[PDB]
Amino acid sequence: AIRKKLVIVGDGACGKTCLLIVNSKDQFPEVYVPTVFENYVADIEVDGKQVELALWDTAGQEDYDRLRPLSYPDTDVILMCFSIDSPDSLENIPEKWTPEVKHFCPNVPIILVGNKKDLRNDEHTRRELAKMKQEPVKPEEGRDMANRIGAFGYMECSAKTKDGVREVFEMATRAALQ
Amino acid sequence: QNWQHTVGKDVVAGLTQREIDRQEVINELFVTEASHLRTLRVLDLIFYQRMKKENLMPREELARLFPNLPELIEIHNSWCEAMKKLREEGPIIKEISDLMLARFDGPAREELQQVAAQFCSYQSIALELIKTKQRKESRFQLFMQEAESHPQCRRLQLRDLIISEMQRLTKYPLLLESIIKHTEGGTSEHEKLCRARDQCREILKYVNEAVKQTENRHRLEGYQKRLDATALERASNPLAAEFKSLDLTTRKMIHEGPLTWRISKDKTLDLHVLLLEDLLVLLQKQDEKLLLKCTFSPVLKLNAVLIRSVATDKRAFFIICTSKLGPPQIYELVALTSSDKNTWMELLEEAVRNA
Repeated sequence: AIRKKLVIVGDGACGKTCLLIVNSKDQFPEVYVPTVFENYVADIEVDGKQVELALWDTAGQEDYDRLRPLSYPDTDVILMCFSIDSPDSLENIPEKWTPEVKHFCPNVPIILVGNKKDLRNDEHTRRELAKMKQEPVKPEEGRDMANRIGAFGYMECSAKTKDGVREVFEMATRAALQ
Repeated sequence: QNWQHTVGKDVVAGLTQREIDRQEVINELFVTEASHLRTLRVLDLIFYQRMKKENLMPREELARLFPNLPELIEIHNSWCEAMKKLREEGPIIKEISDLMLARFDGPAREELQQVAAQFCSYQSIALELIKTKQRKESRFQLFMQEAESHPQCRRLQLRDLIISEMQRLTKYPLLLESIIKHTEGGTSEHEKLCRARDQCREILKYVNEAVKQTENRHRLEGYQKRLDATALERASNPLAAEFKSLDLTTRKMIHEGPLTWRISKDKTLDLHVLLLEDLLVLLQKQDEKLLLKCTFSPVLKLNAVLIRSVATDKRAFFIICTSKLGPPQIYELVALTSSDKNTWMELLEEAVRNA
């Protein structure tokens, strides 16, 4: 069996847990959205290869600088998230999450994911940001960040609609195999 | 699956959306507590008890891998039984803050943080040892692949499963925050859940600090062995001679990492620097040795420096000695990135204020 390890990193409530739930289930939590995602092995196929992809959440670990690294050893691929509806989350990619991921996982492929893509055109969202002289992150901004951090690839999805979720993990699995 | 569709099938039709959402979050907490207990019992049955009874490693190494597994199990099992006791009195859970405070507040907090810290603090070290052992000892590698092939490991390895205590602890504030969200405010119930959540964060801060100091100690012990203070016992300046017997083991580490030393006329030095409580130590990595060598001192006392960010260079920063004995010495140091410079500055300034 080809066994690979994935750890998802990023700011809190940029929907890490929710992203992992829809992928592993192939469905968005309809009646109730869980807070808890346990360490879980997803079966995923790419380029003709069956892969056991171990999924690790870090939701809850954002404030504990010495509990976080515990999840890092033996990682095969890092899913670094920001939320398109929070340009704060994006500035935090170069500022917090990549120096940390590059320190504890040297040479491990990183894929950059902008979640909540379904909020680039939300009117309610647009207003809130225009308050603090901000706006939903543009595709080129996410792709430019992706080039600057030396990411394997850049991806966007919406956990709500499921759009891009499958492809997110497909990409992450190819990166793990590289 | 779901609270709605199982327990309280006839009794869901009466409640508000907020009381449903509240029942769902309580149920998820209950269910994931049973699920954590089941994982801890995998660790016990498949790994710990067999490793012990079959003598796969010395008791002393085993005690450092599973220091207190039975106490960890009971800390969760008793909380779990109390959960079961509440579920019995009716499928709609009423007040839950007492049950929370009975785990995360007062003596119950002290116990839980003690036990969780004992279990986790040394774990990263113990797992490196098990990696080495797996690689060097075929009976141990065989045992590990035999054990890990058990259906209850759910295709995960010991090193995947053993981290669940720490991961479980980080869930509690999230779960509580989510119970608070669907609790009618102005209630004592709300006020006590808020207390319990604030106490969990404190417990996590405690476990964080425990892993930190245990790892840091072990790191420093290893650096001391590699520490070479040859060129300093005779040296070139008495600004350096007192650190001929440095001993990194008597100090506490705040930070560490690679820095570039812009020392001369387009001449640099790749260093490994340790930010200790009292001292900033500059070391040269030969490959498997750490060199204390001088001209500049390699050790800077933090009480007698200032930190200045460089105007034109977003990666660099200055460390200026303020001691009248210690000539016009500015140390120019370059961080990896601008972000690296940020955190290096923030910690240097903090440490200096406290020095």
